[PDB]
Amino acid sequence: QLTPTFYDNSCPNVSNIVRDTIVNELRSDPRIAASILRLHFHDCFVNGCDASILLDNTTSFRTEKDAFGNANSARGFPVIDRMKAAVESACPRTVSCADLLTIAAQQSVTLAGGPSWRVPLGRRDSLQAFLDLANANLPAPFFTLPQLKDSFRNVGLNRSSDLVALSGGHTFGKNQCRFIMDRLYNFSNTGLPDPTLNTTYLQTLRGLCPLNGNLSALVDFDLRTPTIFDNKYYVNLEEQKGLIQSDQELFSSPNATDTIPLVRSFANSTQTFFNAFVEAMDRMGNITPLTGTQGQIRLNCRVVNS
Ligand code: HEM
Ligand SMILES: [Ca+2]
Ligand SMILES: [Ca+2]
Repeated sequence: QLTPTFYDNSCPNVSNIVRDTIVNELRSDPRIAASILRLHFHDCFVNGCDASILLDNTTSFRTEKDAFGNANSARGFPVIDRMKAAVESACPRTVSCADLLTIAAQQSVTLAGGPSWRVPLGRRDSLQAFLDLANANLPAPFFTLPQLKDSFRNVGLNRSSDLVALSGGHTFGKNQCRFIMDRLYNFSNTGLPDPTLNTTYLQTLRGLCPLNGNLSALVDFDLRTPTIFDNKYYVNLEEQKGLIQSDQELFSSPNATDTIPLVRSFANSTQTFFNAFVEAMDRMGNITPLTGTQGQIRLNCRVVNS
């Protein structure tokens, strides 16, 4: 069983070391908090939160970093290396990369203005990476609501609250133009923009992502508060201003009878959202963890111990 007090004796300063690292990095890279939270999400959705995503290539298995959902998208790996080295210095061979990334995600959310809580700990590190599983399990921005629900249920999150609350991770961070081009110019081969995208916002996004323009150009997920972790993400959805298809579908999909009330509840109360986010975050962090003597306490998050 995972427990928040796992390192209270062996490494009481772990959370503070992680926090210090992120604070330092945020000065030169204001996007790092968002990037780190996403790394935890992509770790947990592939064989559970086992730091499998942090492993680099080997001749026996491919890295998840080359998965369609990670390649030229996932970032912040050097920052994780930095905090790992710092923690290893303070507490040698004690904190797993899986737990380190979980704490990093929570601290990132808190630093960006989100809720503060102690995450369950005790996870251990994988002995391999899963590229095929990552390609199959990570959801995509073009997924319909039923597909999004399927993707979450596939890894163990059955609740619509899990989906709606965790999607709130898009209250900050960046998104490449490539992922919304269809919504802006030719959605579902209709030759027209996605009708669920506010027409005023449509104009703005078209200006940032012109047809035949730089597809790697970055756009803010939350037009209200781009770098602050708050419930503004849901207020946007209510106004048809969700950035990607998967965001807006939570409010506009024909299958959103169960998600619409959740979107409204989170937009109406920061407390309601934050409570649900913590609840969902801990549920995601509890996905098929390796515990006890299973797996290892990786010394270098990029490679399995030898
Ligand atoms: C529900 C399905 C989801 C889909 C389809 C999805 C899709 C995406 C896409 C397309 C990007 C842009 C990547 C890029 O342009 O490089 C992204 C970024 C991001 N996502 Fe999600 N996401 C989902 C759920 C989540 C969840 C559950 C979290 C975390 C709790 C999360 C946190 C983030 C953050 C913070 C970023 C910004 C990262 C950065 O700026 O470096 N996402 N997501
Ligand atoms: Ca994983
Ligand atoms: Ca925000």
